[PDB]
Amino acid sequence: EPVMTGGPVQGKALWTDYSGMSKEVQGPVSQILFTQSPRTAKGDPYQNYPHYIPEGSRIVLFDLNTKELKVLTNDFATAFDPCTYWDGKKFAFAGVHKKGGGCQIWEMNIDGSGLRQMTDLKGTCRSPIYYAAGSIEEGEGRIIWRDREGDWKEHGMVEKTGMIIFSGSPEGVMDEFHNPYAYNLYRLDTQGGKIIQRITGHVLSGIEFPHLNTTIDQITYNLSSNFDPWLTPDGNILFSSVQANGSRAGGEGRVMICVDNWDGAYPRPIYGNCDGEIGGTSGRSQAKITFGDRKIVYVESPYMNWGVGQLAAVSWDAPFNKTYEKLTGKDGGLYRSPYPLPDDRMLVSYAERGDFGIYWFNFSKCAAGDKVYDDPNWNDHQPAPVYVKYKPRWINTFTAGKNFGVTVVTYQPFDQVKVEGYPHSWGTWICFDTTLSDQPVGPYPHQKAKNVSHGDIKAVRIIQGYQCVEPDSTRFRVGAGAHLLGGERSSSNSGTAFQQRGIIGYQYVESDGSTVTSQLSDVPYYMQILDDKGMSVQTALTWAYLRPYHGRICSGCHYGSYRGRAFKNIHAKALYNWWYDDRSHYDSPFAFRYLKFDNDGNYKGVKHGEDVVGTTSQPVEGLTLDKQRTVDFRRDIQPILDAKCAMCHDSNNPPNLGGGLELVSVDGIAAYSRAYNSLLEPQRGKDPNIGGKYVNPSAAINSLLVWRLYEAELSANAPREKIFPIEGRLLHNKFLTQDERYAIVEWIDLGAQWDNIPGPDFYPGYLV
Amino acid sequence: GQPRVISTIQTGATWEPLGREEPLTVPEVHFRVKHSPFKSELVRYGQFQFNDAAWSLQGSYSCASCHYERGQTTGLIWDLGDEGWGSWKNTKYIRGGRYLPPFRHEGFTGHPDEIVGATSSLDRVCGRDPGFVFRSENFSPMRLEALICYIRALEFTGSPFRNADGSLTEAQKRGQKIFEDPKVGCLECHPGDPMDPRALFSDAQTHDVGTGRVGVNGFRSTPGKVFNISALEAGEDPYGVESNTPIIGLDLVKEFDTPTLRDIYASGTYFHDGGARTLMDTINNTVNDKDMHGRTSHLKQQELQDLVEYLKAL
Amino acid sequence: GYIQGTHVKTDLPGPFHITMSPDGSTLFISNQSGHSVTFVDARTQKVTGEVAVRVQPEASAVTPDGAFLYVCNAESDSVSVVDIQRKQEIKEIKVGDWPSGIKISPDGKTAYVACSGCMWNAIDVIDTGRMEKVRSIYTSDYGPRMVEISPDGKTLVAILDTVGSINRSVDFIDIASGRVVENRVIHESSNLRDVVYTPDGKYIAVTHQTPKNWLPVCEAENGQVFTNNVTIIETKAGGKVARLPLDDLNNYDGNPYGMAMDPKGKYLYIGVRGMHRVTILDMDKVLGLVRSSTQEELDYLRDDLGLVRDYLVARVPTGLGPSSVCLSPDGKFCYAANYFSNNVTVIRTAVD
Ligand code: HEC
Ligand code: HEC
Ligand code: HEC
Ligand code: HEC
Ligand SMILES: [Ca+2]
Ligand SMILES: [Ca+2]
Ligand SMILES: [Ca+2]
Ligand SMILES: [Ca+2]
Ligand SMILES: [Ca+2]
Ligand SMILES: [Ca+2]
Ligand SMILES: [Cl-]
Ligand SMILES: [Mg+2]
Ligand SMILES: [Xe]
Ligand SMILES: [Xe]
Ligand SMILES: [Zn+2]
Repeated sequence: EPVMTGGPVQGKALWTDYSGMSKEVQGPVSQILFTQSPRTAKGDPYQNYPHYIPEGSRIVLFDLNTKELKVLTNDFATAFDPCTYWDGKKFAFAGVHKKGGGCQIWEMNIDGSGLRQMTDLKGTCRSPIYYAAGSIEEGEGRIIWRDREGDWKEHGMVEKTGMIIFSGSPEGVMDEFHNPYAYNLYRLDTQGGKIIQRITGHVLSGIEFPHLNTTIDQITYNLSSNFDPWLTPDGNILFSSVQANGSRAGGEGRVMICVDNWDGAYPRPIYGNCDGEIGGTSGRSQAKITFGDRKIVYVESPYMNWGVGQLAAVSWDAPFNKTYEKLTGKDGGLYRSPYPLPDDRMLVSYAERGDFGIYWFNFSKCAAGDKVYDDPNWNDHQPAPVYVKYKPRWINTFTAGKNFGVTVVTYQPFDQVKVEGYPHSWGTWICFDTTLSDQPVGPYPHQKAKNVSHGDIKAVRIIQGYQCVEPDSTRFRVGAGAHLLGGERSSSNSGTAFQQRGIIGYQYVESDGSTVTSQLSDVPYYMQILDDKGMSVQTALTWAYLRPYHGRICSGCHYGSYRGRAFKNIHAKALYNWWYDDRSHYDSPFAFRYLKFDNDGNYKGVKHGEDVVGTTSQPVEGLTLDKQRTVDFRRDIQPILDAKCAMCHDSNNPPNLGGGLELVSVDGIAAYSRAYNSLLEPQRGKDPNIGGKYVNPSAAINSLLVWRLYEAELSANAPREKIFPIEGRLLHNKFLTQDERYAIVEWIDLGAQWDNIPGPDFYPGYLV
Repeated sequence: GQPRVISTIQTGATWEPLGREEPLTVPEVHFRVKHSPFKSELVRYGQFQFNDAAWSLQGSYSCASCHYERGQTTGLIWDLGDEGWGSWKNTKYIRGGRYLPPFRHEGFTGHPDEIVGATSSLDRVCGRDPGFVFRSENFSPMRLEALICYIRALEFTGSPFRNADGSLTEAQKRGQKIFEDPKVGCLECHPGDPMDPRALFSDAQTHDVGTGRVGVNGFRSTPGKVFNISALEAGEDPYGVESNTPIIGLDLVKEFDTPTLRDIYASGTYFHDGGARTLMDTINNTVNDKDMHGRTSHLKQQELQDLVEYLKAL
Repeated sequence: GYIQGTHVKTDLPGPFHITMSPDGSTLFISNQSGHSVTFVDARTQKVTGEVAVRVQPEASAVTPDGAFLYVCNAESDSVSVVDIQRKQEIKEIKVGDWPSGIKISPDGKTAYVACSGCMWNAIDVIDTGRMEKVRSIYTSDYGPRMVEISPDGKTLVAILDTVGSINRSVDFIDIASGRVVENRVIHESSNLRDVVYTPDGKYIAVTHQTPKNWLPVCEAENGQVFTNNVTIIETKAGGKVARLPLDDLNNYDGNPYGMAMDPKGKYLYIGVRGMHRVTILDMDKVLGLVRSSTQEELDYLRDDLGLVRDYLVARVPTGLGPSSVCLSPDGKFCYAANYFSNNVTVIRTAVD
């Protein structure tokens, strides 16, 4: 049936219509695959979602007709997350074998034979899906490339099985909630790199598993967990992303439904991450799309880390509040793992009181319909019906994976590091208007501290996030800053919700507000627009990432160009600063290490660093990871405070900056010094997420301290009711040089941390 | 009630387009250097693939959004990513495309690839568009071949501006020998005769006419300089968003493949980047270097207008 | 017959256009590749004949009495006068380059023909009694695609689709005077395929596309390259020009072409050629949005990709390439002409 578009005949659909062809190619459903889990906190750890390893679980095949069940996973200690292939005669899943090896990705024929291990990794693997790239039709494709100034010729052939997109986490890492997992999406070559070689002309770059004849590449660099990938009608990857960055979303963070390319080239929000939207802090997981009415249907859990909850829906074509629905939808129980069929039916895992089972869903009664199968001794979830899946269109990839780009001219793969000689993978990005935003003027860091027009934004600060890794358990403590702004998300490293970060670098902005820059690739980052004093007016709280050689465009600053609105037509100066040279990949300037000012401390220009090292016409700077600069309170700030501040600031004259780097015990926890505890102290009647008395994390321009150091009204947001005292006033603007003052500014804009050097170091800190 | 389809009236014979089959890889697209033997049975399928927006990602647009459905052009000027950013390209007039290879605009100079510039086949033009323009799934061999068949089957419309008698006018003939004047020298790069049906009015070569857009510091510099003199003293905003045509640009090459003068009346916004807004601007030495395109400097307004009228007759 | 712009032969009619008699008993289909016009009885829905005209007709118009059919032959650079009862072409009048459309005056005394040639700006007037071209009305710019006559009959609009232009306008003509009173520019527009009037004559609708030309070509998302739009212009002096989106975020209507206005002006029908479907909109919600919004707010709302769902009635599956649509006088049925499928889709509307 025609869905998105009309077909060749009345009542039939064009091959370009994914939903319609899915309707026509489905066929009758007889057998279904689903996961049976032991009923225990350890047997069904849905409270630890996205990190889910239902130890003792099995995957089973059930016949809707003969009603006889068979366990295919008996050789596995744990198995879950089944996903069927296109033909439906084989399926991929996640689990750990009895022989060991950890939780990995496997695939097996649905008759129970032909088992294969797709992943050997240090970490945990989850929720594999098949993405067919270069494979629409069953058979062998040919591999062709250019001869290194020769012609294009054929070398060999490859069986086309397509690729596998899955979500996985490394070993011994912490997310922004200090949970011991960080999940991200990976693409997997089933043929051992030669599928990518068929598409690109070079094998997949990434981690190779030669024993399994597979190769993996990380397509999503978010510091928090990205989980539960699925397929969009237009051939992209639909999944759930955790945006925890800093103090955003009331210091909580949100789980958003979003899409990205299978190489991770173009991540964009679908629903749930933006203010004014529905669901608040509710967890959003296991999202899938209906074929008939085209509606994204997801599990909305009352708790962010929960995998069970209600069922809600939003239109795929128009993901906005107007199309939001709560599917179930009242009494009395819990729902999980919905699976919309092309015939418009749906399979849900429902628990009336306490125990889940497979049930047909009833859209008229807005609840679970007739029962399929329930064992009382098992929790029955993740229904995966057996039918024919229509392959969504595969999008061209300009990256061969790690360090590897593919030129837009000759379309040949190249290694930016091993060959071209660059210290690290480097992409570019461009914003046509940095002053253009949908956000109002407000105290919160993601909003504007003041009104800014073209010319008011001089430059931009680019910040790289650092993963939280603490091998030594004695030198790290979570909740050390509980009395400070950070609250529960604080730690030994920071008294705020902001984890460890560093400065990628500064880039100038054109008079029309446009800016373009070259920077590191395959690393989490975000940016801040700066005024003529070099302070952040507005902060982008999220983790951006660039694949090698990839550019990324945006119309404005959270303008809606990547969310709810069409690109604004803009003729920008930065466009001509991007690539003008025949001999270059990108002619755009790399991020500068410093900023230089005038006498009074106003913005003068950008200043090169010592990190400067023929495929680009500009000096290559900031690609060396070891040389990346950050601002550490102990190494940088505290000495300045000791020299020029702690003199006349003592217990009698608040804030108390004295005591040096000596730790102070608060609630039985020794983490920071006196000055840090004093400056990070909260204020009555002020949202800690906005800031404290003297410090607003990720806003220097809103901070009382900076207000006093410049002795002026910096923003439209007053830190308190009485700022400058009437009598006994002393001007602080002459106490520091521009370097020290702007060092404090940088420290605050970075999130005002304590330990910015990842892992245990020689500098003072928590010890037990 | 709710709108629905009750019935379909079939006036003519039933026709269905080509299937999806197996999409080509980009190397497979580059693997086709030269045209396949022409097939006139595939032309309609190619027309469909040309006008279809459903094959694209979300259905935003089709080939017909640029090259029209007449198989001519919309005159829209775009910035493509393979030739560099800030380098603008006037949308190509696709009538009578097969008669003058190589394709696109940029010629052999600076293009050893023969893909972006000096394109060897029409296959390398349209075949790449799914991944380099539409950002959608690549074409199958059959659909691509059919598309190219449709493109090659496009013929010139002919100029409306000549007498119903078939002859030329006195103004057009007045301009004809200004055109063919050995010192003006249009015939050099544009050889042809008005009433000769097979005249392509192009040498199919790569020349420097001084239309190369450079930076303020010269070639391979940034930012661009205004190449439009009349617009420059007019006080037009270089980065202005309301202009039909860019008055600035940065080109990766100084030389270009010469287009046909046939149906030049129907190309809006001439040259490569769309620098020339009218035919007159391809002459008066405004948007190009002095006497680098023909020698027109000695000519005065009446002769120039006659020359324009003769151009309209092609 | 020949495929347009080619010397290659085809046996398929390839309908480019459709219209209906004022009594609603007959459908007249212009066959581009068939070089003829198909007659269809609306009641029995089957073909009652095929009338040979000059080569590649792209358009047709029926006299108020319905005794004649004026067909636009594009490549012949002419207009064929056909007897409807006799099923025979009784004359050929010749006009400026590429007529893409023709419309008969309310009194039926005059026919206006839009000459769409790229370098050609003309509207040729034709007396029905003389059955011949009288004079030519020169527009403000090149390539008028289509015209439309007011219910008043005293005003004539022409959509100017101008190659190599980002700003494309609409000309207002005073029929009694016979020249341009005003020219209203649609900004950032291209490919205007149609113009229609509201029954009260207070508004006009124009289907087109909004390119972003000044931006890099990078992705297909959020209409970075092309968005598809319908524009409502208030015929009032100094009236608003409202550019409205036809698109969802992930769903776009490729190349909107034909338009049919509900007799009471309740609904708007838009042929979508690229996506092969008929988009039906609620005109009271659209005009309601126009009246209650300022120019600034509308200009901002043009890029709203969730806005359509407010005024969007339906999107109906059609054959391939529905380049034109028309309505029955009762407005209860909408016919869509499909070029590639060589057929006509019949739609039951919301009107009951
Ligand atoms: C080193 C550069 C510093 C920093 C970072 C601060 N001080 Fe001072 N301070 C002094 C006096 C007499 C006052 C009260 C009178 C007045 O505020 O004008 C202050 C006040 C402050 C504040 C404001 C605290 C509040 O309003 O709650 C802050 C944030 C602050 N200081 C920080 C005196 C001196 C002084 C000479 C005795 C020196 C040297 C410094 N201060 C240095 C610093
Ligand atoms: C060789 C040096 C040439 C001479 C002598 C003439 N022309 Fe030309 N023509 C030439 C080139 C290399 C180009 C394209 C340049 C670019 O930047 O794209 C052209 C183009 C034209 C055009 C426009 C064609 C189009 O836009 O598709 C016209 C109308 C034209 N030329 C006419 C013309 C006249 C009138 C000449 C005598 C004064 C003449 N040409 C000479 C190459 C050369
Ligand atoms: C001004 C600072 C900018 C600029 C120049 C860009 N972005 Fe966007 N960004 C910005 C804000 C205020 C937010 C929301 C912060 C919050 O706490 O809610 C974001 C967020 C994103 C996201 C997450 C999804 C969403 O919120 O819509 C993505 C994805 C994203 N930003 C991408 C992005 C791109 C591609 C840009 C072009 C260079 C870009 N940002 C620029 C503020 C700003
Ligand atoms: C098939 C198909 C074609 N088009 Fe394309 N087109 C566009 C531009 C800006 C240019 C010029 C680029 C340059 O000069 O570097 C072209 C060029 C062509 C040509 C060459 C004709 C010739 O005589 O050399 C052909 C045959 C062609 N194109 C075919 C602009 C666009 C578009 C706007 C973004 C789009 C949508 C488009 N072209 C689409 C297509 C085709 C559909 C796959
Ligand atoms: Ca159960
Ligand atoms: Ca540390
Ligand atoms: Ca370009
Ligand atoms: Ca050529
Ligand atoms: Ca042109
Ligand atoms: Ca003509
Ligand atoms: Cl934006
Ligand atoms: Mg993309
Ligand atoms: Xe960002
Ligand atoms: Xe549809
Ligand atoms: Zn947002």
